[PDB]
Amino acid sequence: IVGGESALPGAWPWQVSLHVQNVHVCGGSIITPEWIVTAAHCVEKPLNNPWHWTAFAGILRQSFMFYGAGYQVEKVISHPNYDSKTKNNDIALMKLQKPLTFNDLVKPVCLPNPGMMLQPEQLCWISGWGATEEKGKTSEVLNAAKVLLIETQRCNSRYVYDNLITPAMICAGFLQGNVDSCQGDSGGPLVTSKNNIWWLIGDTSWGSGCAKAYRPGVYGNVMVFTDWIYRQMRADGEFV
Amino acid sequence: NSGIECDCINPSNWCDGVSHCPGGEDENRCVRLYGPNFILQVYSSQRKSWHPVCQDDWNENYGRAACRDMGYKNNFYSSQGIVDDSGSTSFMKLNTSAVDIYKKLYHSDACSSKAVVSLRCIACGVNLND
Ligand SMILES: *[C@@H]1O[C@H](CO)[C@@H](O)[C@H](O)[C@H]1NC(C)=O
Ligand SMILES: *C(=O)c1ccc(NC(=N)N)cc1
Ligand SMILES: [Ca+2]
Repeated sequence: IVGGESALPGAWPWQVSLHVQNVHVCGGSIITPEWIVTAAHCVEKPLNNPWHWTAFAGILRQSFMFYGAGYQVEKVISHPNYDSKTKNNDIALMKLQKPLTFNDLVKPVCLPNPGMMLQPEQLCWISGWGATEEKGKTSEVLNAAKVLLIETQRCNSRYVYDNLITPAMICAGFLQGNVDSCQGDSGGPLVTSKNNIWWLIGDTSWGSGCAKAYRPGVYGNVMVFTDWIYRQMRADGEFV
Repeated sequence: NSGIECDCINPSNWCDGVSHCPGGEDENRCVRLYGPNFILQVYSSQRKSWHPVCQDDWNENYGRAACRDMGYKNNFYSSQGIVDDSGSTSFMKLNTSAVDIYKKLYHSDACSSKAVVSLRCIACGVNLND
């Protein structure tokens, strides 16, 4: 996260660190004790196999993510219509071998419902262990920052992103920059508070650079993916 | 030709209790939670629209069944009656003489309780601050 601040314990209890080869790769969001919402580009080949992956929940610092604290990933499902070239439908699901135990440190975020009636510039939060500067290293501490939604029509302006924002995408941040997600934050949450409930309206997908003016963050539109998410959990629920 | 895609089925074949798509997508997304107050809604094939469920005769095992249908498995948090704020004019009332969840409801323009089901299948969205 660029321009944010370090997160407190329990501030983002759904935030999860996803690891390959003892190294943080991407973020994720807990929605059930077994299921994690992350980005499809994080699980492209060869990392589409679930045995590469380990999830760390309730731990703020990467150095504190010791061997034995992580949860092995049982299943990785990419969105069937994911396009690597356009990052369209950039969403994937991870199921854990062992369900998480929920407490004040580890809690799920609510999947968005239809009819949220969010404001066009709704105030949102992003979090993750991404770089705090463009081309920087993975951050040791979990960070978070406030961003505003940006209407897709404004975001698709020729001066911002020039018709690259699909209906499966939402923009958030500031057109002046200085506050944005970055490398390593991808797959992480874009949440908003409404009716005293935190809703997952987006998963970190892509952007041009980090915190650059007129290049805000682009996030997967979790509302569009809601039907697909429910089907996958249910399909796994009936067993396979 | 009115139709809905299975990626095309006819409207009355969407959410009618019989699977017409190869993967069953016409019968696995017929229940949903609406708005920031989690108003339980059910899709009607006849009116091609979503209608809230009346609180009348609703019990937690009905909400658990709805939670299973949504893919939440055995997760269940709460179910209570609230005033509808989804702007609906037609509702699904529970028929006692029944059968499945979506197949036990019938259309009604009012609820005796004056309340619709607010269903939360999981305790989520709560952090350190309020
Ligand atoms: C309720 O169930 C009874 C008994 O099968 C049936 O006669 C009736 O049509 C059902 N629905 C309505 C609209 O009352
Ligand atoms: C993921 O690591 C990721 C997501 C988004 C961006 N770009 C911007 N937020 N500008 C970079 C990296
Ligand atoms: Ca059908």
